[PDB]
Amino acid sequence: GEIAKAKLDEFLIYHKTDAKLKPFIYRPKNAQILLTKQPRPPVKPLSKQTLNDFIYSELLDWFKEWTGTSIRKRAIWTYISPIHVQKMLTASFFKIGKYAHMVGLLYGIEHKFLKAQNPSVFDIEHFFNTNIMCALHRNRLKDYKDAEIAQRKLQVAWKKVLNRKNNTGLANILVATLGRQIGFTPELTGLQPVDISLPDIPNSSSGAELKDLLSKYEGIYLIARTLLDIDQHNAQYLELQEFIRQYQNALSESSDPYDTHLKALGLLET
Amino acid sequence: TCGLVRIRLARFGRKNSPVYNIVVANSRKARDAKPIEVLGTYVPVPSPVTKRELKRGVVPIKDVKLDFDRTKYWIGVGAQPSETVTKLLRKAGILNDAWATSKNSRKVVFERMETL
RNA sequence: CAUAUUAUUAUCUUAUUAUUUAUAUAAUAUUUUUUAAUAAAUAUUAUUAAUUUAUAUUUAUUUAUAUCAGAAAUA
RNA sequence: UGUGGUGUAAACGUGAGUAAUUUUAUUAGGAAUUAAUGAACUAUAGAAUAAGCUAAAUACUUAAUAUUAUAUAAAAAUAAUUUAUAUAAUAAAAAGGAUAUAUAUAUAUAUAUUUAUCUAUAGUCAAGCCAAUAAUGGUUUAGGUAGUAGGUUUA
Ligand SMILES: [Mg+2]
Ligand SMILES: [Mg+2]
Ligand SMILES: [Mg+2]
Ligand SMILES: [Mg+2]
Ligand SMILES: [Mg+2]
Ligand SMILES: [Mg+2]
Ligand SMILES: [Mg+2]
Repeated sequence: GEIAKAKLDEFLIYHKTDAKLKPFIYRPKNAQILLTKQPRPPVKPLSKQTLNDFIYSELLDWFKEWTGTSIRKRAIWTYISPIHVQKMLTASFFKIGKYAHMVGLLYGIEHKFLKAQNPSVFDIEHFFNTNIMCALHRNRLKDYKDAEIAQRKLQVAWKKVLNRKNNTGLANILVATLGRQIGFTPELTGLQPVDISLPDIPNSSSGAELKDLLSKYEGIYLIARTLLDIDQHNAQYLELQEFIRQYQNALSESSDPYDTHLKALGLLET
Repeated sequence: TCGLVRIRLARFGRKNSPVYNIVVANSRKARDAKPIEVLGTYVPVPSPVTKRELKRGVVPIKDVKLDFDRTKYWIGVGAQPSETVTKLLRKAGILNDAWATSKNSRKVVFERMETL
């Protein structure tokens, strides 16, 4: 599990090191010309999925020492995929249980992200959708149900939308769910309706492909079943049902991703 | 002050009795070194006026000798006057109010008058 | 006969520096031929990183000349 | 007590060396006809573009853009110079901060008011080199000098 904790750290040290003395530290043949005139082993391009499970065990700290790097180091900044954004929002809200500080971080570091040619890291399908998915739980749990308080936070969370792409279409259903749960007026310039489109989930898929669909669609499934459970009205759409039923049928093995997070709420609640 | 060439005051006279040359000088040379040119003299002590003459209403006179045509030449080619020299040249009519400063910026009791 | 300082050299030694030959599986950048770990869409194709390769800029190595200064000798 | 800029070639003190190989003084002295040099103020003009590197930058890198030699004639202050033209290359930079507002969608941008940056021309202030004349005593120091004296090239 600490493979990430060591490998990402070494990656960050390598990229934070000055280019004058990178060859003399990291290259093998230059070791002799370094110590006579500490040496670390080479560093190779690092996998996006390596940091995915670093969230599964700190995270605020890692993100802070990570995003404090200079803007013009492209490898450090472009590495963060929006998948990571969704993953860490989800894990923060459910099991790490420090959601507020994470959202404050991501707001400030969004203001910084803008000028690194990484606007896509915030988009509908990996930042907004999960943001309001966690907002619905936030409203339900402690009964935060004021109208203006929720409305202003919705507006601000709409400010932090650096990709105007809304193609899958869950965004508008999420907005409707939020507005009806609270009762405010969902005014969202820029947002537009879209008829929902989710990929089919075959039951004859290869095992690696089965878990690949699982890994891609864990978050969208969490949002889907959350949106179903929070509102019986949202049983209206059968495309909301087709993907969910196919997925939960493919989940006959082991346990739902949903179950663990919902009880992870509880293990922190006490 | 700025620049290589500067119009400034060089001290002459005894202790407690300052007199000055108005000189065009290199910025680096010593204050009392031989300058590029001696433009004039300046006696900072006003001419004494008798008490009866104060009743009359005379103003004490501060004496300045100056070569006006050469001073205008040196101002023209870019020489930079000091603050005291700037004050002296503004009241001689050589320089106008554009050389005044915020601290130095009022009713006129007399008007700058040129005689022959 | 003894002590001291200054200068000179067909002599010896010589920091430093500047020139000067020649050498680097010597380095850092660009050029190739290749080997490595990432990416993405659907066998990859591209990126980052090492191997070999040939032009620059340096260091290490020396060849030669001059050189502070000493030594010896002479005045 | 981090990165940067500007400031210390001046002034101050001293008289060791220095007798002229570059020192001093003088001249209304010169040329090699002293450089696409401004050091730092004037007067005008025009600019102020990209990356890389450092944590960032008016710090450093890399890149973009902006007189001389030829030839043709002209003359004369002529056995050369100067003038004008046409080419060749010149071909060499930079920087932004502080305030206002005005747009739009905190983000950029557009103006301005400030103080800075760079380039070019001229002016100031200034530098480099050479000549002539002069600059103490001892010839019981009378011969000295081999780059020495001169010529021709190259660096
Ligand atoms: Mg000033
Ligand atoms: Mg000195
Ligand atoms: Mg002195
Ligand atoms: Mg002396
Ligand atoms: Mg920059
Ligand atoms: Mg600079
Ligand atoms: Mg000689």
